[PDB]
Amino acid sequence: MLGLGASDFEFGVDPSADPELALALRVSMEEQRQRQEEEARRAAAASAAEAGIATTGTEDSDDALLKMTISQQEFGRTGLPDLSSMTEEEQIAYAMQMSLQGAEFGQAESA
Amino acid sequence: MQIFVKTLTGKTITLEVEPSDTIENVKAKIQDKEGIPPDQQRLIFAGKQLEDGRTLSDYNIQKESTLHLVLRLRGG
Amino acid sequence: MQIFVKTLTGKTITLEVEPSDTIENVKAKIQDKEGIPPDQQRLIFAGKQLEDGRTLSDYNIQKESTLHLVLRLRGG
Repeated sequence: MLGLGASDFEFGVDPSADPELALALRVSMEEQRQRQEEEARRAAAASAAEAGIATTGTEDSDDALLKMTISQQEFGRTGLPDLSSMTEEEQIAYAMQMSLQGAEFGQAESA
Repeated sequence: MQIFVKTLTGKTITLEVEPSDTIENVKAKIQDKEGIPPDQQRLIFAGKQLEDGRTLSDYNIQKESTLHLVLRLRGG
Repeated sequence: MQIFVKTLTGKTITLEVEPSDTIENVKAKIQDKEGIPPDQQRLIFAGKQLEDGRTLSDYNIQKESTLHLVLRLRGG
């Protein structure tokens, strides 16, 4: 035939054409990292007890201020459509929800 | 068997199936539970799309297996 | 092409561009009207994130189209 070009492969070759397939392969790689980190960190903790966490006292307050301050700030007040709490994907989750699930206008201009 | 299917919204569905079930049958199960059409639902596992004629055993799938669901669109 | 860009606060802007303009160019236009840098402006449409290298025609964006505007928020 006289084909062979940018037609036989337009979905299973370039992820830029479909972010659903590009995100699917990104979710699989992230899973392998969870098992490689949860297991890599478990071995780092058992070894830290020998020559890593050798301290007789208490010094776990610096992160408590980072977690306690962000735990109530990141998830505390929600009685308003705040934007600082929504990241670039969280804000996108709201902006994209209106683009597909927010066409409540009538019959003048809608996509 | 009870397998789980994760979607692109941090949501996983639990469907009871078997190793001799066809991928097309699984897609029909997610369509009746959610409503999405099967021709659009794409079952990808370990970074590989599954065929509709093949079953879950052809891809070495067991119970509590998490599959990656995707949406096919010919527009953008 | 007179298009409209809605924001999260509830304000739309009239951006006069063409179907061959890049998303980054549109962000610069909003930076001259509102007064915000382009690096802090994302263009979403049809539940899809528009790339800075792609143009308006790549996303089937026509005239009088309502494009969603997001605000970049990272550390630093």
